[PDB]
Amino acid sequence: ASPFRLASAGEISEVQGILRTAGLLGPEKRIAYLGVLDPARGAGSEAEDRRFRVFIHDVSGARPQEVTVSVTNGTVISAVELDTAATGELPVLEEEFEVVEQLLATDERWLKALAARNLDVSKVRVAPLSAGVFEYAEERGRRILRGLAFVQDFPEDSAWAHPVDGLVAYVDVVSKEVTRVIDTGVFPVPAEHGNYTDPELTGPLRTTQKPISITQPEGPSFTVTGGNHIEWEKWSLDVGFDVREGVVLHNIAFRDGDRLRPIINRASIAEMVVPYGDPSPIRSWQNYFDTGEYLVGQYANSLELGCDCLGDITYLSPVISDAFGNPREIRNGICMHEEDWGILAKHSDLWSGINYTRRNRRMVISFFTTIGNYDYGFYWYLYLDGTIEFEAKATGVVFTSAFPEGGSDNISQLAPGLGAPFHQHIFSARLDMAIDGFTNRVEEEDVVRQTMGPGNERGNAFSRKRTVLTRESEAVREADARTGRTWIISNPESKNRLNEPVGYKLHAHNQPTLLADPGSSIARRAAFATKDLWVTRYADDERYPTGDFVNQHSGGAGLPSYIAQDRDIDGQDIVVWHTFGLTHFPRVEDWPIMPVDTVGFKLRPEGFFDRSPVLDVPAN
Amino acid sequence: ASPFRLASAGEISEVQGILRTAGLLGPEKRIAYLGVLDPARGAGSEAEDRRFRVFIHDVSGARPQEVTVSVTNGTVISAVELDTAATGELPVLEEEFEVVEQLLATDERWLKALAARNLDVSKVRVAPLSAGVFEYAEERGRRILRGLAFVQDFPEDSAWAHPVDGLVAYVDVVSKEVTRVIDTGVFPVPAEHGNYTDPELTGPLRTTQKPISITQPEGPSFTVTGGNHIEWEKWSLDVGFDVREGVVLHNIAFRDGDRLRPIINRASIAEMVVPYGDPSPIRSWQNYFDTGEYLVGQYANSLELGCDCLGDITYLSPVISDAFGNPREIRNGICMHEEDWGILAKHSDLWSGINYTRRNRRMVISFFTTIGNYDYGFYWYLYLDGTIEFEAKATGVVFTSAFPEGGSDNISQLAPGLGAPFHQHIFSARLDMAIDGFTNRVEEEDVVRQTMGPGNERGNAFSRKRTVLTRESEAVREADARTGRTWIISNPESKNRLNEPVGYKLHAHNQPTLLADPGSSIARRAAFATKDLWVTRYADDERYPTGDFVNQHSGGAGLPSYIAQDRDIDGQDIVVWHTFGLTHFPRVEDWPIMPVDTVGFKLRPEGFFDRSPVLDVPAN
Ligand SMILES: O=CCc1ccccc1
Ligand SMILES: O=CCc1ccccc1
Ligand SMILES: [Cu+2]
Ligand SMILES: [Cu+2]
Ligand code: NA
Ligand code: NA
Repeated sequence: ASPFRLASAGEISEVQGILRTAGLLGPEKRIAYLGVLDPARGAGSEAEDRRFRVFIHDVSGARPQEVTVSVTNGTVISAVELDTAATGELPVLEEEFEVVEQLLATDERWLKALAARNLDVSKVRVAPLSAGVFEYAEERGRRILRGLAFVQDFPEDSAWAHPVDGLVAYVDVVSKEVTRVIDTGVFPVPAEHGNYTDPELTGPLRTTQKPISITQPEGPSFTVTGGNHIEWEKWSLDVGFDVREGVVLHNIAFRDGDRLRPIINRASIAEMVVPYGDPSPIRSWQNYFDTGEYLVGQYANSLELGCDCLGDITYLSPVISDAFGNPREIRNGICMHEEDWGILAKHSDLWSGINYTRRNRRMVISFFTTIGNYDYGFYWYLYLDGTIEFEAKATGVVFTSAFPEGGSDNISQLAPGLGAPFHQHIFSARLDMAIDGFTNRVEEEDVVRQTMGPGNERGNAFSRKRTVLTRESEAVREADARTGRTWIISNPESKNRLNEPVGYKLHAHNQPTLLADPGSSIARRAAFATKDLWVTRYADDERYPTGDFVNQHSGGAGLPSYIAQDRDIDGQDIVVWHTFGLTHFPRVEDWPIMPVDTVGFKLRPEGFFDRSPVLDVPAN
Repeated sequence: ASPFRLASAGEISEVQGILRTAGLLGPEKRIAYLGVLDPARGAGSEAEDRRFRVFIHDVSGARPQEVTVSVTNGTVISAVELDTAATGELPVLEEEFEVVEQLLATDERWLKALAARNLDVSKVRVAPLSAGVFEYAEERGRRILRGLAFVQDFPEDSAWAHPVDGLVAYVDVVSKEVTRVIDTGVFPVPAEHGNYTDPELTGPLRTTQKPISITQPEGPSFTVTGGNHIEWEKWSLDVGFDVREGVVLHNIAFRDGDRLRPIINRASIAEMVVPYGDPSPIRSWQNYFDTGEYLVGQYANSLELGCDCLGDITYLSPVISDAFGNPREIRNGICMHEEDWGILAKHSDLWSGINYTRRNRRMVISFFTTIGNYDYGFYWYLYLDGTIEFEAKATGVVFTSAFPEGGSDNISQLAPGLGAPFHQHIFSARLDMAIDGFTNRVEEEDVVRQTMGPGNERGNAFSRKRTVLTRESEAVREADARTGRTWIISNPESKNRLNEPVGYKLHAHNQPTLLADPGSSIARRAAFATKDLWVTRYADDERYPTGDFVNQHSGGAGLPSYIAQDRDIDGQDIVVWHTFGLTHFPRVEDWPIMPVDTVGFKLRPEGFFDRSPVLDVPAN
């Protein structure tokens, strides 16, 4: 009966029925996004209203619509036509992936470029890449994809090893028109294959690895009820799934004694952007918002027992809508399991004679998505001791180019003739906090160094300082690894037994933020990425750090516009937005398939409990 | 037959026999350190000479000696008397732990302080704390310990919950004399107990945790030969053990094809210091060099199957010398096992139709040491993909004090009346590199941001810059998280197939370095801790970043004196010294026993291989 339950196939079908009857799902309509809306603040009525938000695209040139539907009442609640030149285009459709290649295959300019390189059109794959917003006035209000070409020598060939450099095309995917073909020069197509399953490349497979068996002879320690409600080692939460964001965590709480204490109301990765650092006009426009433009949840993989998730796995199979409103199951799309995590606490005491050891464990909730060449695993971890951690695992195939003869300052050489442009992978975590309830505040904590002198005669003292962020206009913060900077989210109205406000400390990895020039298109469209930490006052419609319609939006929406309201955040319902990412200078070892690299953040209790919360863990 | 084999009990016994016969092990002598010496550079003779270094203390006031012995030839090679006022005192002896408490228990000044607090002398434990070097001229050349008192209410009581603040004493442990008793005022002894095994404190133990079984039905994938030689998934190395440093890794190499490629010649944690940040004269002198003053390897725990190390565990039981030269086995002192480590690489390709997933694993080598209230686990990890990682796990009981009425800028309150002074845990890793051999160099790599303009019209480009460190005087480097700073160790004479020098990249955690005032005693004695990275030219006698005799040494020895030689390090036999640590502001959740916190570093291949080295890993 939970309002945070996953969408069902029947709910999807009812939504389609409602849209159809209203005249909103004609044969030229496509659903570009469908997702359930969270309950509004003040769900204490239990007047459950399951509401869905829908973005409806029109393949015939008519204006798209944003529609809110109530499956509970069977009505359309609102339906607005969108001026996409103003508010941005709808996310890319899966069915548009193929359209770029097919439109180019008949264009005489495209064929002339390929013929000059002696490339058979039937072998040339064209990547469907989001356009961004640059200097081409004719693209305003048109639905544009850009195309970069890769040669497949045979149908099982990895095309990424054969980029066609010096060539790019722009396609209006609604009017079905090739607006520009730009050929800046011929580059050799790199010839080596990158087929990581070819025995000629792998050599004989290792015969030395022996199996690691992980079993739980009595079953797992967590329980799932109502489909998506988890109880594990005093943790309680609901696992949601949204086609744009992927796995979403709701109602994260910890049972401390007889009392259920909230910690986080909603946690998600609300955006992720991959900006490229190559100034070549072939690629200098290239910035993919995997979450906002492509929707990472709709590309979630089906996870295989023993290969993707090892041990005693409980799966969730979330349901999403296809372009026509039909329900589709992502079978085994979410893995859940607990893992041993080494030593939790240990002490051998010289004076009492007591030897004490306890083991740690963590609950893992994860999914894996594939968007073109990239593959990303999203991992949420809950530990016995109250720690919450997020980890992104980046793998797949790096995006390639030619390596220019005579080298490059912005591209790594991976193989003869083959390059990999520098780029970043930048994530935005949206943490709707509820530390013991909704009256929360954020403090910036810095280490303080002290000078030798009176009161510090031996020059050993050091301290810390905490600065309360009181208004949104001062709540845009930068990392400072040197001063050990962290941020504490506390509840000034909830004190622990020492009469200090309860809190959680955010520990960042302090990786570089957005490197692009502050005057660039990408710095305006991904403004969230230029700073490590933002705090806003909660509001229903402030969901994404980039705004609702990221595709071809000209910039400024999202966080910079929210914080301009300068709302009070000192002991209020607040949301923490944390930017974190990887700066990727590709190495030879990343080729022809990338070993996983990771980045993340974590939150640890900071006087939330009255003492260690793991005193009641038994010996193994 | 390996010269890197662990010391045997027979070797220890022969060393004792040799010292005895030479007149160097009389009844008033104590062995304060005994360890095998690594082979000198140029072991290509195989003229194996097992040599041992010994520090010999004299409990009667005679000068201690440093002695080098050859078990291979059965002779004393050299024996030097030490002027400890000049070169420093010998490390603390285990048998001196009890002496501080016993000398104080008869001192009238100590008894007067305790009587004023109504404390029964028989209940008062006195921690044996290293003295450092401060303003007390009478301590120069005397062997001093300082004492801080803790009350045990009964023999199984945790004394740490009952610190006796405002009282400290200094003891000359050779002449058996209490030199000073300082009573700065009475503080209430905190009354709450901290007995983490008391049911009244733990409550009923959890009954919800279900077992995780980790087995290897076919055995582990690694092999151990010659006692301590490891072969695992193309890795090769020898596991050494030294009573001062603990686990030492020798000859780390990777089998790439038919060729054994060196990477690291010797890896160890060569020093670790815990400076305290409380300016109270009771504690402002407090800085423990766990490695240099106490010798962390001699306090290694015996690790229990199922509790400390879980899975298919292979143990090493290293042998050390007791104070009289007898061999003592540390049973099950080192755990070795492989662990599953999630996804190694994954891609589902839209164009080839190939779905690819491989799992990662890591080889774990670990030990756990206990020095007083602190417990530390040292973990070395080898991954399938060439990554080497170190992780320190800090746990145990925090060092306590009274919490002053009216608060403190330098102490955290843990319980009513009970405080925990701020401190750091700072480690020094000594990495004797051998990237494809001994001609190595270090480059500092920074991200470079570029301005929008000609050649970068869209303002998206970014780059990187590498600076070669050519002489020791420029090879003292600071972290810069903001510019993504890392360090690359390469071999300019060994190129990969793209004609670039092979290399490994050091990724630091960029935590704060030593916070103390640069003019402080601790900043001079732990100079290594003030900077993140040092590079020296290799030399046999340059083993520790603090010098050979850390106890009561007045400062300057070690790294600052080494680098003053300003030797060439551009393509030479070099050693990387990396400083890393935790800055610990204790939280309520750290009490009464600390959940593990971690810090570390890692090294990843940087064009060392000609492509991903894990293409030959099979599917699970
Ligand atoms: O992440 C988006 C870049 C991309 C998208 C689709 C195919 C290839 C590359
Ligand atoms: O790490 C050394 C501090 C210490 C040493 C021995 C007993 C208690 C505390
Ligand atoms: Cu990347
Ligand atoms: Cu600590
Ligand atoms: Na909130
Ligand atoms: Na070296």
